[PDB]
Amino acid sequence: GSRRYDSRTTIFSPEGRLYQVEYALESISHAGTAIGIMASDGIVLAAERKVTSTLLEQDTSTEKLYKLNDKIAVAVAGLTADAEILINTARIHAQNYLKTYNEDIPVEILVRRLSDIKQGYTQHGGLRPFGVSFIYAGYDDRYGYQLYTSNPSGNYTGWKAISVGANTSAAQTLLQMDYKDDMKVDDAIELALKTLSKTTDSSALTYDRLEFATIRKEVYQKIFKPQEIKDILVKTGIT
Amino acid sequence: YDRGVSTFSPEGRLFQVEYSLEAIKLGSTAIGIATKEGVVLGVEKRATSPLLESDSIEKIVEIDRHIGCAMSGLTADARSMIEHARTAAVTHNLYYDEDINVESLTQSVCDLALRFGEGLMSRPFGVALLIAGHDADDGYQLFHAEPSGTFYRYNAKAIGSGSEGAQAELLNEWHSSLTLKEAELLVLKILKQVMEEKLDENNAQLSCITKQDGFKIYDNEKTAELIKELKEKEAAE
Amino acid sequence: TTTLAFRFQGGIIVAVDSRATAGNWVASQTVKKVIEINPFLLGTMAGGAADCQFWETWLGSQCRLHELREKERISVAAASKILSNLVYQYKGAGLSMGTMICGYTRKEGPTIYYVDSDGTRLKGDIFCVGSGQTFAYGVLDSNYKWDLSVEDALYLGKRSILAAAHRDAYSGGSVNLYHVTEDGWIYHGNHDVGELFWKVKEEEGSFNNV
Amino acid sequence: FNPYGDNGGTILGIAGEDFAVLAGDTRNITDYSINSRYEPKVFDCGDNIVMSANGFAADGDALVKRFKNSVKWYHFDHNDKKLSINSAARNIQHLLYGKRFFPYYVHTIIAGLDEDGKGAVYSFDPVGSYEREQCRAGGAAASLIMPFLDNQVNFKNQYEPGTNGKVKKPLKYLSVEEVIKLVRDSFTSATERHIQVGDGLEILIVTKDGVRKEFYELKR
Amino acid sequence: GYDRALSIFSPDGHIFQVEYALEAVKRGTCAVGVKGKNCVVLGCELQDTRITPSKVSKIDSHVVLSFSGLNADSRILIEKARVEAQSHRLTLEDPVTVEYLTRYVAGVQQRYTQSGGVRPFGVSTLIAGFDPRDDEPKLYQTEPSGIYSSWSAQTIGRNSKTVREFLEKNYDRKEPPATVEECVKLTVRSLLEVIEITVVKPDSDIVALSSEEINQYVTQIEQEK
Amino acid sequence: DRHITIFSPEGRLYQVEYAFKATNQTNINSLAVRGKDCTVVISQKKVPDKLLDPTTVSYIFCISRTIGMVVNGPIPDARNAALRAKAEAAEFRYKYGYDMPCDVLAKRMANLSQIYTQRAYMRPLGVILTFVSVDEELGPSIYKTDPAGYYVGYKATATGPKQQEITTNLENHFKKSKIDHINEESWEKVVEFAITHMIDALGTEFSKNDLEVGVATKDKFFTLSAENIEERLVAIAEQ
Amino acid sequence: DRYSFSLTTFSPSGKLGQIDYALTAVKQGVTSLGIKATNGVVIATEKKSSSPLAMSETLSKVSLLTPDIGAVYSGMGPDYRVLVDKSRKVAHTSYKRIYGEYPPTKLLVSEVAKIMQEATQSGGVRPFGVSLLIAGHDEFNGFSLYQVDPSGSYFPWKATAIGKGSVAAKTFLEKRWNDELELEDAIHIALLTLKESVEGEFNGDTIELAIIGDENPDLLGYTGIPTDKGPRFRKLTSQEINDRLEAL
Amino acid sequence: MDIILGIRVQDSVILASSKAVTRGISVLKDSDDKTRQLSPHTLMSFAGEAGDTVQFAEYIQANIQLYSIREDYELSPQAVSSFVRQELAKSIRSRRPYQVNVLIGGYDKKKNKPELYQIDYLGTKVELPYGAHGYSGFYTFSLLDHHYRPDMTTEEGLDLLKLCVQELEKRMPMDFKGVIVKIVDKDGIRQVD
Amino acid sequence: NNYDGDTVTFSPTGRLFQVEYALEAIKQGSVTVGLRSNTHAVLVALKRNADELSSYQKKIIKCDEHMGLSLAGLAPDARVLSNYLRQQCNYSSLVFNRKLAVERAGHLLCDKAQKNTQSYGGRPYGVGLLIIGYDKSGAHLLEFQPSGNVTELYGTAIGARSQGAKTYLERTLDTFIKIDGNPDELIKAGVEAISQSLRDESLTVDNLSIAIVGKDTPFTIYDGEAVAKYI
Repeated sequence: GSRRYDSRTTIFSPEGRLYQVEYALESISHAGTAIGIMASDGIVLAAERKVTSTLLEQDTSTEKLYKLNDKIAVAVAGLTADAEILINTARIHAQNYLKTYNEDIPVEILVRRLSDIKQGYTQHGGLRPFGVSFIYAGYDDRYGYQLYTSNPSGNYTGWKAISVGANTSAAQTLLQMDYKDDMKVDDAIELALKTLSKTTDSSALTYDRLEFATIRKEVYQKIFKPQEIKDILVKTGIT
Repeated sequence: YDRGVSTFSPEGRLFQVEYSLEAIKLGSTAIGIATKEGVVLGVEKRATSPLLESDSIEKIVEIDRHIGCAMSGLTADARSMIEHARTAAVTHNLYYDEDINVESLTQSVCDLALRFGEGLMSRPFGVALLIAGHDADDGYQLFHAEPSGTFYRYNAKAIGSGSEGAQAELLNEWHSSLTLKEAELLVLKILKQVMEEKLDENNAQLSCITKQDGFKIYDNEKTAELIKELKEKEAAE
Repeated sequence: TTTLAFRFQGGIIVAVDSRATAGNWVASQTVKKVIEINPFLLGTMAGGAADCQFWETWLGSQCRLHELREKERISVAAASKILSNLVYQYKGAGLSMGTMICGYTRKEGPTIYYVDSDGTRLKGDIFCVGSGQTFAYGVLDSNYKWDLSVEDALYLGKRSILAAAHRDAYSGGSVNLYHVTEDGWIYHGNHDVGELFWKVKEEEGSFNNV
Repeated sequence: FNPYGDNGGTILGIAGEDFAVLAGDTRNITDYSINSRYEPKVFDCGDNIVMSANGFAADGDALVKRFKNSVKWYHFDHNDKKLSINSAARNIQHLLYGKRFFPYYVHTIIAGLDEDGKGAVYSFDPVGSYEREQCRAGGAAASLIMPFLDNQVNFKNQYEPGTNGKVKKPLKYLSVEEVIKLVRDSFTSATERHIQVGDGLEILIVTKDGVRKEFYELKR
Repeated sequence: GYDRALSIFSPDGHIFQVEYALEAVKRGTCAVGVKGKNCVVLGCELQDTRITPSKVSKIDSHVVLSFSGLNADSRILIEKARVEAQSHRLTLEDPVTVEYLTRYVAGVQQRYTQSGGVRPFGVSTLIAGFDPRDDEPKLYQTEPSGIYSSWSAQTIGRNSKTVREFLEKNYDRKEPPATVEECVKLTVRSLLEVIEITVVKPDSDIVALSSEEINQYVTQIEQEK
Repeated sequence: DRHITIFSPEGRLYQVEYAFKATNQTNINSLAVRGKDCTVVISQKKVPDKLLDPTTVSYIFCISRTIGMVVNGPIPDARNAALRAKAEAAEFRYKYGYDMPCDVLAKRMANLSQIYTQRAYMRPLGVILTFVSVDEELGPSIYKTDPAGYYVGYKATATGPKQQEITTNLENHFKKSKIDHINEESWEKVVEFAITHMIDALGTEFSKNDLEVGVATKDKFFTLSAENIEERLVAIAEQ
Repeated sequence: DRYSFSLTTFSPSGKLGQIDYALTAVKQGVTSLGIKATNGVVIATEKKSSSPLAMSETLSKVSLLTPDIGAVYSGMGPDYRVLVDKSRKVAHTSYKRIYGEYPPTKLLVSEVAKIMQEATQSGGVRPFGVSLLIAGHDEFNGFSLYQVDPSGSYFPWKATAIGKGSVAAKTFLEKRWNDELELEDAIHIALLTLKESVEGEFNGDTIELAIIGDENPDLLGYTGIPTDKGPRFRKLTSQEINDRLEAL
Repeated sequence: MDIILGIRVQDSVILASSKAVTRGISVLKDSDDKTRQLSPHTLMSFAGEAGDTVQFAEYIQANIQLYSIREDYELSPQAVSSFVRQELAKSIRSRRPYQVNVLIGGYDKKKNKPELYQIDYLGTKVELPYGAHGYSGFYTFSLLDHHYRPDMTTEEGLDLLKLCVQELEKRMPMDFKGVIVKIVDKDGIRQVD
Repeated sequence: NNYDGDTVTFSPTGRLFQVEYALEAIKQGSVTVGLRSNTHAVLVALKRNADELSSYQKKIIKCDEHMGLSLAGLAPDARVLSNYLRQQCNYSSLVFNRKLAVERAGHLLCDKAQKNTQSYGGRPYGVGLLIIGYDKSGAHLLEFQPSGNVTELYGTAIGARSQGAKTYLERTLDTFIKIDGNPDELIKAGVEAISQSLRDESLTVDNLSIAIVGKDTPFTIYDGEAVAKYI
């Protein structure tokens, strides 16, 4: 039968590791760096675009950052098509929760459900895992601003500042070096862009290679237009 | 994984059944002795640490008032088998207003065993059962139920890692005129022999089935009294 | 038909009639309207006989499986909820049931749950069910006490069934008495309602109209 | 469409101390027409169990067929062990209640010996409630048959003649021959007064010695 | 659907996937449990602490689950256990016993060792609590195989061999720790043999200790050694 | 990768290529040509076993009143395709109220072939299908379908081991005539042309038993009996 | 079907091998290109004949998906044909039947990308061996040009090329493209870019070109609804292509 | 029929529910509590078809308890009433509707506000200062419309409830065997007379 | 051997190795003899015990008073097939009120067994059966093999060393086929046949079981002291 061709995803190695999860994580280590920083007054999301050309519409490409609802955004590293599948599921879940309770979904509930979807593919069904890591930025009235990450295993963790993708050891080193709990969103914007600039493997960080977003106080949720990215890059002295 | 779970060896045996039998050789010893007065079951409670509460191990279980089971091997697999057996016994009482025979229950469990494959459970059970009981048709009966889905009635049987030595001693020392007290002490004797630990009321557990009161597991105090009695009488053997 | 159960210091009395009818025809005088679910649980058949008998015997099976799994007697609350959930799953399918689940456990003490085809589940001290229930209530509410003797409680049960048998044509035949104790239920025998009627009529002097 | 009909017929189970009788008339009717004068309704089901499922005859036939099959399967999976009358009664309850929502429209009686060797009669409603009884009539003329048997077997309402109603007439052993005589007279009176009560009476007698069959002609 | 027999016997009669699930447990972060006479104490050694809560999850108000191994798999077991606890409380009239819940979770793990197309859970759990009208503390372990057993003290995960040898030296099976302070001190001592502490007490009295209390124990231990 | 329809590192589907090899197993050549208002199919018939009933040996199928199909490749897969095509055509007429066009049927069968190229559990059929009709709108039509799920219309076509020799001779004829069709008013002369051209290409004379001939006209598709082929062959001998 | 498992899996280096192999199939395909102007989009491809006897007119490499959205491909033609059928159906069932409106280009591209992604993860299927260029117009976003790859990743482009010649073509398009380019200039540049990659014969029979442009009320087929727009998609005839090539 | 009444005062919600249970000809019980605590600060009372009411209320209670365990958090009375409304609105379209009318009284500890929601078996939800189901409103709303003040203390609310109950006892022909009274406030749920 | 991994694979010579290995299961099983006359059919089975303390495993299963079988090999497969045969006989009785012909029962088993040889995921049965019955065409004996081959025979033996008994039956056919009045002499012929398959073992009231069916002889199993007459 077909047993010959089954690669047997969802098996343990002798070390008790899930090899498809480890290899999907390797895949994500080649994706464009994304950074989340939780300020006192908000959250910054920043991401590097790996695909670049003069002929790309950077003004309409929106491949790294997505709104999940009015209060929650994600940054993506990895396979954008898999991410779009999961993002659509999360959007539906948030609206189902609002329909049921007439309240906006708590950020952790959304993150947990999407992480559980990712876990399922590691345990049953014989399919490959989703090759995406997310950073979730959100606000809710229970914990306020919250920053989460999740990976192909369906593990999720809360962070004050976090990086996913290529340069994350360097990024987390620089974030440990410069992060402070008191820092404002305008401080965190600088820290994010300085970390991307110091971690990018390109020659220089430029507004076409960037996506940027903020969640700040109601809560407003801004994806930066490229001119705003120019403004912020000159304001930070990076361009 | 190369080979499908349902395949025969060239010798005409199912590989996964054979390997399940290899799993049972690793299990802790269970011993059954049938007598005209009752069936005794004893088990080695192979505690892995002193912080383990030996009283939670529960390798002997009631299947019905006059039917008990001792397990050896992958004892987590036994819980499904015992759930099925208990359901069968209760369902039989529901449908016929009478107790299930011990043999019909053993068959019900053995019918479960080869229902594994693909396209059903993924594998055989890794556990052997000694099924002891009483019924009015055939009296005190002991059965060995095996992951092959075969069973035999036994006068006495040992299963698990001690089984070959214990069974050789059962071949020596079983006889039809054994009293239940003699079966109790013979079980304790052979456990003590094949157990690596010193036999005591914490390392081992006993039970019997008698028609007057059914299946009961012996408390540690009674077992310690019997182990003392064995230690006394061993002076003359 | 008439069935009753009441709590007292001695536990629970269950009293039932044995009449069965088909229109005006008396089909049987000797129906057992108490189902002995197990040595510790009783149920009372007052709906359709088949539904009560079948499902309370199955309830006994579920109690036995629970005891084997959990190594403990099932609660009367648990048994009555198992039954009421089953009956509710067939709501509108046309089950006909009206039963007191009676038992006495250490955690709960003597407990009665009324259970209905409609899915009602009521705990209570006293219940009377069937076409004669109002006559039984009339005696029982007039005469019930918690401190009543066991023999007085059995007599009160018998007299309430007798009152129904006198007035309700569909009740009678004989009285079956049960006494639920912590140690289990005790059957206190069968009492023919005609013998009982003429006895009480002379000894008590009641039914002067007859 | 009505999936039910009435085929008439009357049946009578009597438990003795060491025997059981199950009797039935042999006429099959539809409305005012005779379908058959000898269509037997009382069957030896094996294991010295006799059965009759009176009412809608297609459901009665189906239930008897299924019970006989249950007996065969019980033998297959119990090494031809005898089925107890009590276990047969429980199994028949399960057969009937499996049709709870489209019932077998029959009153069933089974008869046999209990494991003490005493006569046993069990009666079942269409839905499967059942009771061990000393006696049960079923079908169209049950009301014509049973009061007389209550009077003659159980001496109901009979008092010891000199005692002016103080002392009951004492119960005593009826032989199977005395029971058969009472059954014959009861069915003869029902034949006189009920238009459905048949052209013949078939009696199955269960004893330690097995099942024996007696037939008596009724009028018409 | 996908039905591949993933858990199968090897020729020596082992089930490699269950052994490798145990390797996943052994790599997983520690969990420690110490049962006293009147409480069970559970402990563990740029993250946002508020939203990286205790690994000790309530399954119901009276019973608590810790785990070692794959965190994501543990979320699945915890959700199933919570649902079963509420289901038992609904369909029957009582909260679950600790042993009933343990048996349910061990059954779930066992079933995933014998079911087509599924991996075994790379999880071991400690289940601690009190039965609803009982004051004997309970501390059970489950394993990927679906074995479960009761323990007086136990450790699972990374360092659990060393910590278990320490508990075997220092826990007295015939003189168990008599107060919450003694249980906590023993738990912290065992964890320092290489901090977060939950105390479980009767009547749904479950309390995470403050870090300032734990540091009090830690400094006392470091002063007495 | 060699065994199932997944990509090789070169992006090839080896099982599809090998299914093309199966199409020549029968060593039969077929030829189709368009007239002004007919389409003709010629196929070789090779019946070496004297015990065969030659009337049962055919690779030409009547799919509908109007559509013929000739198959190159083993007869079991040919009969599979023929049955499916017949069912599709009848179902189309039922659903849509008009006779299925030859090009639409060829598209549908090509899509089924593509499914076999994309789903691992079904092998390709080892057949090349040539559909012929006179379409109500397009007129005389030849559409040829292959194991890749490719199909196209043809002015004329040949299939089989010697298809290059027949095709190059046809191409030279169209170069000689500067037309997209055979300029003859009646199908008998198109049959005689097609036979003559197959003879010239293969270098072999044909007996009436060595050929089978299908003709699509506006009214119907039909297959010639051996005696009608005799009449055409003697016409060639005398014309 | 016993192939319930994924045939595309991660290698130890994190590659999805089947997707890279599908991209190799695409890169060997016949060159296709797209150019967005201020006032339209051009998509163009070579029509390679399989035979001089084949009627290349019967094979449509450029397909209307909606009146205002067109697609072209490079790679496996049959996979493209099946994706076109699915895209058309999903444009109806997922959008037109709900909103009474044809989908915007980006949302239809998302639906196609979803279909392609599912072939990279669902049981028993290989990826599609095609890359698509999807050109469209919608009222709010205007003209759009997207590339969809076998992974189901998609990117908006100002201009791009796919297939065997895509490197030289993309370099030429970077030379030639600008923000002020009108559709006639884009067509001229498209024809130049294909000329440098066709296997010699270059004419309206060997080229397929379509535009998204002005509404074409003559193609609408009815009159009397002033709000009903004519289709913006239009395939150029071979004679229009020849007329432009003679003036090239 | 059953009486359930609710009054939201300044600091608390008062729920009052009739004690009678009647089957056919007889009052079986005179002490029945027609409420379930959904959460420490949320109480639901229910009225309607026998069996349906308790099956529904216990299903809701189990789901809210499960949510609280999963999140370690208490849903607002708003979220609870939305969930209950959704379950009732589903049931209307189901194969056997729950014929159950509920009042949900809760204290929102984030807003520090009492909230009273009335939900009919159709899933018609309305937040109200005071509420009733069936005929109880026909007799009580004119008293509440006349006397109710939003700033009432709990004690004034209870006195107004007493007037409503006295009016029901006077004019309503059934004997409902009085009411159980529960108060939901910042301290939780308590039973009162 | 790359070809023995499943039933759906032919070897290059057209063998089905999993079927052959399931036949090896039968060859490892203990001997059963079947033989018939015109009026009676007999089964004789040597049971094996696990050890001196075990019971002897049942070799013979009644289907009906008109039919029954004996097994060699994997006894749970014999239980499956016996239950299926019981269901088929039951269905024939319930629906047609006719006794199922033994030949048709055999073909029903053939068809059930063949499916496991033709499709993936199952396995062949590991058990050979000897079926005896009496019907309107008289006494019948069938041998079932889990290749699905069923053959009607006057006599045969299956299991280990069974070729000795088969040789004896071949040698004595013209005698035992005539034994129509005398079921005990047909049983004795079968017991003498099975003796030719014994190695270093003797027949006892413990290890020997017998069945017989025939004209007025409902299928009956003799075991224990009931076989002491025939030893």
